[PDB]
Amino acid sequence: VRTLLSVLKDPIAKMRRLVRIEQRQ
Amino acid sequence: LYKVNEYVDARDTNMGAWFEAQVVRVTRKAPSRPALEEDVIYHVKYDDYPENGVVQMNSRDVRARARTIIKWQDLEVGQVVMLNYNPDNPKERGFWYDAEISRKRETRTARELYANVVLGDDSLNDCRIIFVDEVFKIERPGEGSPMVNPMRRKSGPSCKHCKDDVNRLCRVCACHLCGGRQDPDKQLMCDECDMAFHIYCLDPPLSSVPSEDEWYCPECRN
Ligand SMILES: [Zn+2]
Ligand SMILES: [Zn+2]
Ligand SMILES: [Zn+2]
Ligand SMILES: [Zn+2]
Repeated sequence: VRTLLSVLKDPIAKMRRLVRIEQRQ
Repeated sequence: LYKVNEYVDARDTNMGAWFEAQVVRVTRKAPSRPALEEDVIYHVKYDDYPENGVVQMNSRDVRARARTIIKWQDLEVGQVVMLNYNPDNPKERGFWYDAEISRKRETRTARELYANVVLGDDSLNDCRIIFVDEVFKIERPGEGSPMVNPMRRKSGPSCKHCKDDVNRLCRVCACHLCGGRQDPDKQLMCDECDMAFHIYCLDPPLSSVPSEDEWYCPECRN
């Protein structure tokens, strides 16, 4: 299952996460 | 050739983007074809992607760290420069690309810049560039002076709250419970809210990372 390490490697996915997090509600 | 410890840029061949890096070792491999120069391989660490670790890079994907900004008024069409762009959201900040300036214009509302932006595949033509004051002169081989005073750049994926500072805890970036950045391999990623959790910070904890498809956090009903 997905890990933070796998995200932190992928610069796109890293960025895409942040947005999903910040603009959620 | 670029020295050990020299701050440099490194090009991610998958996406074309350039990244702040630091030279860890230089390996000089002998040529395959006659009258060809020796092949310099640079082993490099990323300033803000240490998780990647030390990576082997070809001398074409490495050039002296970008130091000089060209001013709005000084930019002319046809010029090849490094500038910021986000292929996911052009209004928002993204990554650092090489681009050829195509159109320059000054309306009553705001100053407009357009350039052909080189990505992993190919160009992207006449893109609307918004960070118009952060246009970097590309440091040409030969000219310059080793950067052993880092000229950092504001990059796209930063955390608003911890500024990606590794000496701060953060329950957004990192583990949602302790806010710790250690053992990121043992930090499960909620497949709903995209929050991170140490296996040991879970209650009850886990001893290792689950081998199932999806994983949800408690809040997300798991
Ligand atoms: Zn926030
Ligand atoms: Zn943070
Ligand atoms: Zn934790
Ligand atoms: Zn969740």
